[PDB]
Amino acid sequence: QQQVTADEVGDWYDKFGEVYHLTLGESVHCGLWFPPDAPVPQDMELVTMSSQAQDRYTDYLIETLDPKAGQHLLDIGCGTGRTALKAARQRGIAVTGVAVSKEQIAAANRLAAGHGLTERLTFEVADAMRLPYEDESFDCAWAIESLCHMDRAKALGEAWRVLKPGGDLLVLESVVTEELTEPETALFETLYAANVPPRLGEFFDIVSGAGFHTLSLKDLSANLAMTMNVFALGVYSRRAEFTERFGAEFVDGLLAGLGSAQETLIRKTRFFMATLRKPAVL
Amino acid sequence: QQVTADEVGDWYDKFGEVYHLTLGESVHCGLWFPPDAPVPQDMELVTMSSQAQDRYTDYLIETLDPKAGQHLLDIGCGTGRTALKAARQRGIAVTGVAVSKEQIAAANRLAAGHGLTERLTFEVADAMRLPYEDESFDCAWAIESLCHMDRAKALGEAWRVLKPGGDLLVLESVVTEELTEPETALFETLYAANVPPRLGEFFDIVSGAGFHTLSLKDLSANLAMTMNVFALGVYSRRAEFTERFGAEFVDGLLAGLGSAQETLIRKTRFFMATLRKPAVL
Amino acid sequence: QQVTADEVGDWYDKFGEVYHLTLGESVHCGLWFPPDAPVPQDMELVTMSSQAQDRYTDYLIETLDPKAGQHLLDIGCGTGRTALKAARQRGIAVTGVAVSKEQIAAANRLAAGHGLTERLTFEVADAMRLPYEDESFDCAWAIESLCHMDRAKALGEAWRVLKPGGDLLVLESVVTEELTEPETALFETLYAANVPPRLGEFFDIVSGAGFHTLSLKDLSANLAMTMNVFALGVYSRRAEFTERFGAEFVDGLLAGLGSAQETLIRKTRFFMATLRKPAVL
Amino acid sequence: QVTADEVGDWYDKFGEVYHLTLGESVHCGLWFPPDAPVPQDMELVTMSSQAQDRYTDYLIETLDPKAGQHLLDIGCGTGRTALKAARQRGIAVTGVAVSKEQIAAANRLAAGHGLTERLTFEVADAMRLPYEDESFDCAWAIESLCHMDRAKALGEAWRVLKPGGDLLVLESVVTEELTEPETALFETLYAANVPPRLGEFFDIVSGAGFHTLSLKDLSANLAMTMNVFALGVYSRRAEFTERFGAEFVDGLLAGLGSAQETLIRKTRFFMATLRKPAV
Amino acid sequence: QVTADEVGDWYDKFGEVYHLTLGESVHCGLWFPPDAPVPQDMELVTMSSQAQDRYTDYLIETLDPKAGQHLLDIGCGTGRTALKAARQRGIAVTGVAVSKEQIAAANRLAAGHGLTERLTFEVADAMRLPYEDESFDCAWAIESLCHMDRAKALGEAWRVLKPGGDLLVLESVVTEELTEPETALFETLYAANVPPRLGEFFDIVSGAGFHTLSLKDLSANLAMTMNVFALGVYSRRAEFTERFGAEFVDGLLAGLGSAQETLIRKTRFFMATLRKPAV
Amino acid sequence: QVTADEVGDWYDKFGEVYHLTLGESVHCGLWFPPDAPVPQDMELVTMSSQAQDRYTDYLIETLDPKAGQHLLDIGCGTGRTALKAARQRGIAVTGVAVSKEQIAAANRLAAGHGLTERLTFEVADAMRLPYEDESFDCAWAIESLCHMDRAKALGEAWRVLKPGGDLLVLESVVTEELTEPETALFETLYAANVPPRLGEFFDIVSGAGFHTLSLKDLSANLAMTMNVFALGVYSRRAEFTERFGAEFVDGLLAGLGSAQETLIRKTRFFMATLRKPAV
Ligand SMILES: C=C[C@@](C)(CCC=C(C)C)c1ccc2c3c(c[nH]c13)C[C@@H](CO)NC(=O)[C@H](C(C)C)N2C
Ligand SMILES: C=C[C@@](C)(CCC=C(C)C)c1ccc2c3c(c[nH]c13)C[C@@H](CO)NC(=O)[C@H](C(C)C)N2C
Ligand SMILES: C=C[C@@](C)(CCC=C(C)C)c1ccc2c3c(c[nH]c13)C[C@@H](CO)NC(=O)[C@H](C(C)C)N2C
Ligand SMILES: C=C[C@@](C)(CCC=C(C)C)c1ccc2c3c(c[nH]c13)C[C@@H](CO)NC(=O)[C@H](C(C)C)N2C
Ligand SMILES: C=C[C@@](C)(CCC=C(C)C)c1ccc2c3c(c[nH]c13)C[C@@H](CO)NC(=O)[C@H](C(C)C)N2C
Ligand SMILES: C=C[C@@](C)(CCC=C(C)C)c1ccc2c3c(c[nH]c13)C[C@@H](CO)NC(=O)[C@H](C(C)C)N2C
Ligand SMILES: Nc1ncnc2c1ncn2[C@@H]1O[C@H](CSCC[C@H](N)C(=O)O)[C@@H](O)[C@H]1O
Ligand SMILES: Nc1ncnc2c1ncn2[C@@H]1O[C@H](CSCC[C@H](N)C(=O)O)[C@@H](O)[C@H]1O
Ligand SMILES: Nc1ncnc2c1ncn2[C@@H]1O[C@H](CSCC[C@H](N)C(=O)O)[C@@H](O)[C@H]1O
Ligand SMILES: Nc1ncnc2c1ncn2[C@@H]1O[C@H](CSCC[C@H](N)C(=O)O)[C@@H](O)[C@H]1O
Ligand SMILES: Nc1ncnc2c1ncn2[C@@H]1O[C@H](CSCC[C@H](N)C(=O)O)[C@@H](O)[C@H]1O
Ligand SMILES: Nc1ncnc2c1ncn2[C@@H]1O[C@H](CSCC[C@H](N)C(=O)O)[C@@H](O)[C@H]1O
Repeated sequence: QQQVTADEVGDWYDKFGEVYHLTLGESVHCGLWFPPDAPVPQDMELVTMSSQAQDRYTDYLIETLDPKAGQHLLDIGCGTGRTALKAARQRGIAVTGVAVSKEQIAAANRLAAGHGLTERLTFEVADAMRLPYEDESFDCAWAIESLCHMDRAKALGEAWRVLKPGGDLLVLESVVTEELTEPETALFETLYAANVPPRLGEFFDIVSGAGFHTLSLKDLSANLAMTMNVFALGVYSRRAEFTERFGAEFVDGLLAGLGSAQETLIRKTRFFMATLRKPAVL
Repeated sequence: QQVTADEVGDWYDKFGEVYHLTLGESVHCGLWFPPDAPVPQDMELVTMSSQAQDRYTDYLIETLDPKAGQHLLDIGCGTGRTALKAARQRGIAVTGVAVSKEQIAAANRLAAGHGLTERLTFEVADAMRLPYEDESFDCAWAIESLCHMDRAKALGEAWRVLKPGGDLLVLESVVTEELTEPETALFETLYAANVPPRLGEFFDIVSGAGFHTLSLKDLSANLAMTMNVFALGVYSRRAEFTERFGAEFVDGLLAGLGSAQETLIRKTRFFMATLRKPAVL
Repeated sequence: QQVTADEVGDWYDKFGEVYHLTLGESVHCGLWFPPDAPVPQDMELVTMSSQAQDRYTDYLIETLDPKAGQHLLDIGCGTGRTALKAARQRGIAVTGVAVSKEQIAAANRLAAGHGLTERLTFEVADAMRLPYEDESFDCAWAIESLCHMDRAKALGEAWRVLKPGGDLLVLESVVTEELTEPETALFETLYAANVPPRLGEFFDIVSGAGFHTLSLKDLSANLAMTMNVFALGVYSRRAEFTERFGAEFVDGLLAGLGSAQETLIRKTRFFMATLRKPAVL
Repeated sequence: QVTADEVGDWYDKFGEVYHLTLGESVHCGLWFPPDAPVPQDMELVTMSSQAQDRYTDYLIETLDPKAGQHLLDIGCGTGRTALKAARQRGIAVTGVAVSKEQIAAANRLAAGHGLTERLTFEVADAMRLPYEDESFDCAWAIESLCHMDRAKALGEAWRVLKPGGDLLVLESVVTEELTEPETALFETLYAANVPPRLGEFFDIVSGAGFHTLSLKDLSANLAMTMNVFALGVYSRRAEFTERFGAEFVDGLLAGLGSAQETLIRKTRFFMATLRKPAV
Repeated sequence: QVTADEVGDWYDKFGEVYHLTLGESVHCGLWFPPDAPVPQDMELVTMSSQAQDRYTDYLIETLDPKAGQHLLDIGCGTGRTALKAARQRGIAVTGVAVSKEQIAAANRLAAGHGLTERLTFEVADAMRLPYEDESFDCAWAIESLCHMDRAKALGEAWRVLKPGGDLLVLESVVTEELTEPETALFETLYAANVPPRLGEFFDIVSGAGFHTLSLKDLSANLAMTMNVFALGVYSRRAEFTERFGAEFVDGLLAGLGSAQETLIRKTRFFMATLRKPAV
Repeated sequence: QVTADEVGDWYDKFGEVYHLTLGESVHCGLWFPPDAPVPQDMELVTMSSQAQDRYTDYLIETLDPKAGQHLLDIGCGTGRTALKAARQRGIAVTGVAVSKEQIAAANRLAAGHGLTERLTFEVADAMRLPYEDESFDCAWAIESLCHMDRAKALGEAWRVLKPGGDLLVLESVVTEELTEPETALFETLYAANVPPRLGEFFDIVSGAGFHTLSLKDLSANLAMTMNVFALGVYSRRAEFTERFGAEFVDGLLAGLGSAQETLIRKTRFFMATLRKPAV
C-alpha cells in the first residue's frame, strides 16, 4: 500500500523484469556468494567482501596442501604476507616468503611483527628464479599466482631444488586454451606484469622437466573471472581516487584494457590449482 | 618471458596496493564458488551469477525443508525457476502468484517445458488479497518480494492460507538508519519501492499477523554482491540495455545505482527468517 | 519366562496408550543423546543433564566462534564452567561478572583448580553498571542472564565495553501472549523475575542499544526439557532439598513449577541471537 | 522487575539447587541437536515423540536396508517405526505383535499412507513365527525381546532370515545379580522377563546361529526415556487414574521409584547388529 | 598354550618380518573404511569387489550424471559400472566394447535387472564410434584408453558429446622412459599400448578440443589392485591353468613381478575430468 | 601399437580372470579413501604402512583420549601407536611388552622424536603388571591378547585402570570349533593361543569387572592384512630366508594358505570398548 501499488509493480516487471535475467541469471533473486558457515563481514564495501573471499581462498589452499606442524614452508612470491601469516597461525609452521618488491617485504615483516611472529615468519627480497636457500630446506611450498611474472622453467626447477624429497609444491597457474593475438599478449605486459601463460601440455612438460610428479589439478577459473570482475568494478567506480594515487596514465590504461582483458580471460584461458610432488628418493 | 624481476619489483612497488584497495588484504583470487561446485558452462558474469542463484535456491529449500507430497505457496514467484527446482528436488506441488502477466506466462512455459504442469501452478494474483482458501498450503515462502507489498497485509494473507503448524520462509530487508527522503525515493524509481521496515517494526508485524519466529540469518553480503553484479552488468552493457528497455530506464539506473549501493551497505540489512503459524494441540 | 504371550498381549491391550500418552507416537526410547556423544560416567539425571549442558556450551562456542588471543566478557558468568570451556577450547581470555559472591568465589577456584587464573578473571560486578572501560572486549555473551536485569541498560553497557565490530551472543526468552499477573509474579517468586519482553520490543531495545542483529535460532524445546528435568529432580528429592534450602523454598517450587511449565510452553519462546556492534568507517 | 542485590542473595542461597538438578553449569542442556526441527508444541509428549522419531531414523540408518527388500518388525507396536522405514527406504515391512489393539492401530497406518501392498501388520507370536523359511532380507526387535523367550524368538528370527541378512536387536542386560523384588518389579510394572547377562545373551545369539557385527550402548537414552515416563505419570496421576484405573497408577508410582535405581545401577541397554552367515 | 618368555623370544627374532611386510606398526591396516558394510564372505575376490563397487560409487560422485541424461561408457567391460550408474542416478547408459563376450555379458546383466530400456550395450570401437554428433550428455573411459589410440579415441569422444558435457578419463602415464622389455611386457601381459607422458597426453587432450577441469592421482589403488591380482594368480595357478591354459598363466607368473616394479617406479595413474566446451 | 581385434579376442578368452581375482567389475578397487595422501612410494610395505596409520588414527578417534591423560599400551610393539597417540592427543603413554628388542626400538623412537618424558616403554607382562592400582585413565590392547591368558590380562588391566576409564580391545574370536591342526598352526605360525568364543570372551570381560560399551567387526581388515602379509612372504622368500632362516620361512610358506582359510571361515575380529565402572 506504500509508495507503490500492485499494478505498478506488475507493469514494471512486464516492461523490465528481463534486465534481472540478463544480469543475474535464470532467477530473480540473490546469488549465494558467501557460504552459510561463513561469518558476517565487518563492513560491506566490495573490498571487504572480496577480502573475506580471499581469506577463504587461503583457507582452501592450506587445506589442500596440508602443511604439518613443525614443518617449514616457502611462499614463492609472498606478496605482503597475509597468506603466510594465516598458514603459520593455523598449522603451527614456520614460513619463509620471498618477493622482488621492497615495500611488499617491508609490509610483510611489519605484519609478522604486529602479530608477534617474527620468529616463525621470515620475509626477504629474493628472486624465485635464483633462490638464496640451500637444497632441501623446505618441507613444502606454494607459488600462489606468481609464476606469471617469472620464467616457469627456472622458477619450478629452483623450487624443486629447495624442496625436500617427498615434499609438495602447490601451484596456482593460468593456461591458454586458444591462441592469443599479439594485442592480447601485450595487455598481459601493460596491465599487469606480463608473461603470457603457456599451454596445458607445455606447462606440464615444464613440470616434468623440473622433476615433478603431478598429483592433482582443479579448475578454479570461475573464481578468477569473478575476481577480475570485482577488480574492474572497483576501478570503474573509483577512477578519481585511483588517478590521484597512481596517476592518469596507469588508471586510464586499466579502464581501456580491462574490458578486452576480461573477454580474453573468459574465452581463451583457464586457471587451476595443481599439486606437484618432488619424488621421494632417486 | 616478457618481463624481468626488477621490472616486476618496480611495478608492485608503485601499483601493488591497487589490489589491496579493490580485492582485499591479500593479492589473489577469492573463493567465490565453493570447491564442490561444478564448473560453469560459461565464464560470463550472468552464467556465474545464475549458478550462484541456483545454489541460493538449494539453500532455501534445505532451510525450509518441504516434505514429499506437500503443497507450497510461492509468494511472488517471479518466472518460476525457484518453484521448479523445489518441485523436482522434494516431490511437492507448488503454487506461485505474481502481479506480472509476463512473469506468470514464463513460469507456465517453464512448467510445460519440464512436463510438470500438474505439479506447478502459476497464477496472476495479489499476495495482499490472495484468492486461495483458508489452510490450503503446508508451507510458503516470499523470496525477496515483500518489498513490493504492504507487509502487514501480505503476512496476514500468508498466515491465513497456511495450515496451522506449517512454516513461511521470508527473505526480507530492514533499515538500520533513518533513510533520507532522496533515499526513500530511489527505492521507488530504481526498483518498485516500499522502503524496508525497522527490525522491531517488522517483527511487530510478524507477531501481529500471528506468526512465531523460529530463525533469522543475515545474508546482507549476498545482497551487496548481487547488487554489485547487477551494477557491473548495467555499467558495461549500457548500449545493449538502452536498445532493449529505452534510454530513460537505463539512464535512471546509471544515475542511481551508486547511491543506492551506498545506502544498502550503510543503512540496511538483509536476512532469511523462518516464521511458524502455531499449531493447535 | 515369567510372562506368556497372552499376558503381554492383554497388557498392551489395556495399557499401551500410557506409553503413547507419555513418550510419543512410538513405543521405544528417545534419541536424547546423539550417537557420537560419549557414554556418561553414571546414569543419574543430574550428570546426564550436565553432559547436555556441556554440549550446550560446545554449541555456543561454535556459534560465537571466538578466535585465539581474544578477550571475552561473560555477562552473568555463574560459576564459570562456561568461561573455562571456552578458554580451554579457543585459547582466549575470559572476564566473567556476576552479582553473587558465592558464584564468583566458586568461579575463581575453578580457575585455580585448572591453573588458568591468568586467563580467567571473575569479579562481582553489575551488568547495568559495568566497571570496565570502553572498547575493552572483542566479544561477549549473556547466557540466560538478561532475565535478571534491565535489558536496555545491560545491552547498552555491553555495547559500550565491546570493541566496534565484535559480537555479543544472547540467550533470551520472549513472550508470545500477554501474561496474567499471577504468572508475572511466578517469575519473581520462583526464579529472579523480570517477565520476558516481546519480540519486537526486545529488538527495539537491541537496536536502541546500537546493535545489529545477525542471527536468531529457536531453542525453546531445550529450555522446556531442561525445565522438565529441573521439576523432576525437585519432585524426586523433596526431602533432600528441604534439609538444604529450607521448606519454604522447596514448597514454593513444588507449588509453582507446574504452572510455570505451562506458562513457558504456551506463552514464551527461547532463542539464541547474535548481535553485532557495528564497525569502522 | 527486580534489583541486582536481590538476585545476588538469591543465588548466594539457592544457586546450588541447579547444580544438584541440572549439572556443573547453570543453563539449558542441548537435548535436541541444532539441526532438528522446532516441534509443533512444547509438551513433554511431543518433544519425546520427536526424540522417538530421531531414534527411529538412527535405527534405519544403522541396519541400512536396501530398496526392494523385505524387513520383519518383531514386536512392531503401533507401527510408526515400520512406516518411517517404508517411506524412507522404499521397502516392504511386515510387523507382528501379540496385541490386537496395536495391530489394529498399525493397520490404521498402512491404510492412510497408501501402501498395503508394501506394509503389513499381523497378530502373531515371535516365538512361533508363521512365515516361511528364508523369506526376509533384514529384521529387527526394537525393545521387544524382554517379553519373549530370547532363545526361541532369536532362533525363530534366524530361520525366517535369508542367509547374509541382518537382525537389529535393541536389548537390555544385567550387570549385577538382581534381588527378587527387582525381578518381580519387572513383571508388575511392565511385562516381565528379567534381562540376561551379556555373555549369556551372546551364548544365545551364537546358539541361534548369529554372528555379531556391532554393539552400541544406548543406556543413557533408556534412562532419559524412563525419566520422561516417570515425570508424565507423576504430573498426570488424576488423568491416568480416570483412564487406566487406580490400581495401575498406584503400582506405577511405587515401582517407578525403586525401578529407576535398578535400571541405572544394574542394567545396560544396547543396539546390536546380528548377521545370519552366508556361504 | 604359550607363555610370555616365549612370545617375547619369538618377537626378538622375527618381529622385523612384520615390519618388513606390513609397515611401521605391527597391526592391521584400515583397508575398508569404518562406514563400509561387512562383506558377505572374506574371500579375496569379494573384498576386492566391494572395493571395486566403492570405486564405482566414487566415479559416479565425481562425474555427477543427472537424472534423465545419456552416458557413454567407452570400453564398458561387462557393464556393472553402467548398472550402478543407471540405478543410482536415474540415467540411460550406452556402453561400447570390442569384446563380444563382454557385451553379451552386459546385455545379459541388463536383462537380469530389468533395465534393458535404459542400458544399451554394443560391440563397437571407440576410435570409430558410429554414433551421431552430440548424442550424449556425459561419458567416461574407465581404464580402457590403454587399449586404444588415445588421439583417435578422445577426438571421437569429443565429437559424440554435447557441447558442455564432461568426459571422465581413468588413464596411466609414464614418469620415466621405459626400456624395450617393459614396453613388450605391456603387450604380452595385458593388451598393451605403453602409456604416454603427462604433457604429451594433455597435448592430445587439448588437440581433441577438451578443456581439463580436474586430475586426481589414484596410483596406489592401481598398485594395490595389481598386487591383489598377482596374489590371486600366484595362489591359484592350477585353477587358472585348467581354464586359461598353461601358456597364459605361465606368462603372468613370469612377468607380473617385473611389471609390478615398472608400475611402481615409472607410471602414475589418475582420474581426470575433461569438458567439451559449450558456446 | 596393438589393434582392436586383438584386444577383443583377448577379453573373449581371458576376461573372466579379472572377475575371478578382482570382483564383479573389471577396474581398480578403492583401497585408499579419496582424502588420503599419496604415499611416498608404491611398495606394498609403504601402502600397507599408510593403512596402518589410518588404522591407528581410527583407534585414537574411537577411544578418544583427552589431553593430560595417561594411557597404558598393553603389548605396545615397537611404539608407533603410542607415538601417534601422544602427538595427536597430548597425552602420556606407557607401553609394555615381553620383547626386549621391541621395547628397545620403542625407546629409540621416543628419543628420536624427543618424547622420552611423555613416552615410557618397559619390559613387563600384561598378566603380572607392575603398576599400582588405578594408575591410568585409559588403556588399549591392540591385537595382543592372543598372546596372553585373557582372564589374567583383562583383570590386570582392570586393576590398573581408574574407575570410569576405558579399555580399547582389538581381539579375535572363533565362530566354528577349530580342528587340532588349525590350533597348532596358531602356535607355530604366530605365538599362539587359539581365540575364545564370543560368549566365552564376554564372560571373561564381565568376570574381570568390565562393562561392554561397543563392538565393531573389522574382520575384512585383518583378512586383507593377512593377504598383504602372505604375498610379501611369497614374493621375498630369498630375502627372508637370508634374514630369518629357512626353517622359519618354510613354515610360513607351508602354513599361510591353510591359516588364511581358517581365518576366513572360522574366526571374526573386532574392536571393543570396555569400561571400568565409575563410583
Ligand atoms: C587476484 C587477481 C589479480 C587481479 C591480482 C593478483 C595476481 C597477479 C597480479 C598475477 C590477477 C591479475 C592477473 C592475473 C591473475 C592470476 C590470478 N590473479 C590474477 C592468474 C595468473 C597466474 O600466474 N595468470 C594469468 O595469466 C592471469 C590472467 C591474465 C589469466 N593474471 C596475469
Ligand atoms: C536480486 C537482486 C535485486 C537487484 C533484484 C530482485 C529483487 C527485487 C527487485 C525486489 C534486488 C533489488 C532490490 C532489492 C532486493 C532485495 C533482494 N534483491 C533485490 C531485498 C528486498 C527484500 O524485500 N528489500 C530491499 O529493500 C532491497 C534492497 C534495497 C535492500 N531491494 C528493494
Ligand atoms: C536452566 C534453567 C533454569 C531453571 C536455571 C538457569 C537460569 C536462570 C535461573 C535465569 C532457568 C530458569 C528460569 C528461566 C530460564 C531461562 C533459561 N534457563 C532458565 C531463560 C531466561 C533468559 O533470560 N528467561 C526466562 O524468562 C526464563 C523462563 C521463565 C522462560 N527463565 C526466567
Ligand atoms: C520406552 C521405554 C519403555 C518405558 C516402554 C517401551 C518398551 C517396553 C515396554 C518393553 C520401556 C519399559 C521397560 C523396558 C524397556 C526397554 C526399552 N524401553 C523400555 C528395554 C527392554 C528391551 O527388551 N528391556 C528391559 O529390561 C527394560 C528395562 C527394565 C531395562 N524394559 C523392560
Ligand atoms: C584392474 C587392473 C587391471 C589388472 C585389469 C583391468 C584393466 C585393463 C586390462 C586395461 C589392469 C591391467 C593393466 C593396466 C591397468 C590400468 C588399470 N587397471 C589395469 C590402467 C591403464 C589405463 O589406461 N593403463 C596402464 O598402462 C595400466 C598399467 C600398466 C599402468 N594397465 C595397462
Ligand atoms: C596384523 C597382522 C598379524 C599378521 C601380525 C600382528 C599381530 C599379531 C602377531 C598378534 C596378525 C597375525 C596373527 C593374528 C593377528 C590378529 C591381528 N593381527 C594378527 C588378531 C589376534 C587378536 O587377538 N587374534 C588372532 O587369533 C589372530 C588371527 C589368527 C585371527 N592372530 C593370531
Ligand atoms: N621473479 C620473482 N621472484 C620472487 N617473487 C616474485 C617474482 N615475480 C613476482 N614476484 C612476486 O609474486 C607476487 C605475486 S602477487 C601474489 C602475492 C601472494 N602470493 C598472495 O597470494 O597474496 C608479488 O608479490 C611479486 O612481488
Ligand atoms: N503484491 C504482490 N503480490 C504478489 N506478487 C507480487 C506482488 N508484488 C510483487 N510481486 C512479485 O514478486 C516477485 C519479486 S522478484 C522475485 C522473483 C522470485 N521470487 C524469484 O526468486 O526469482 C515478482 O515476480 C513480482 O511480480
Ligand atoms: N511374544 C511376542 N511376539 C511378538 N510380539 C510381541 C511379543 N510380546 C510382546 N510383543 C510386542 O512387542 C512390542 C514391544 S513395545 C515396542 C513397540 C515397537 N517395536 C516400537 O518401537 O514402537 C509390543 O507392541 C508387543 O505387542
Ligand atoms: N545484574 C546482573 N549483572 C551481572 N550478572 C548478573 C546480574 N543479575 C544476575 N546475574 C548473574 O547471571 C547469572 C545467571 S545464571 C547463568 C550462569 C552462567 N551464565 C551459565 O551459563 O551457567 C547468575 O549467576 C547471576 O549471578
Ligand atoms: N578400441 C576399443 N574400443 C572400444 N572398447 C575397447 C577398445 N579396446 C578395449 N576396449 C574395451 O575396454 C575395456 C577395458 S577393461 C575396462 C572395463 C570397464 N570399463 C569396467 O570398468 O569394468 C574392455 O572391456 C574392452 O572390451
Ligand atoms: N604377555 C604379554 N605381556 C605384555 N606384552 C605382550 C605379552 N605377550 C605379547 N606381548 C606383546 O604384544 C605385542 C603384539 S604385536 C602388537 C604390537 C602393537 N600393539 C601394535 O599395535 O603394533 C608384541 O609387541 C608383544 O611383545
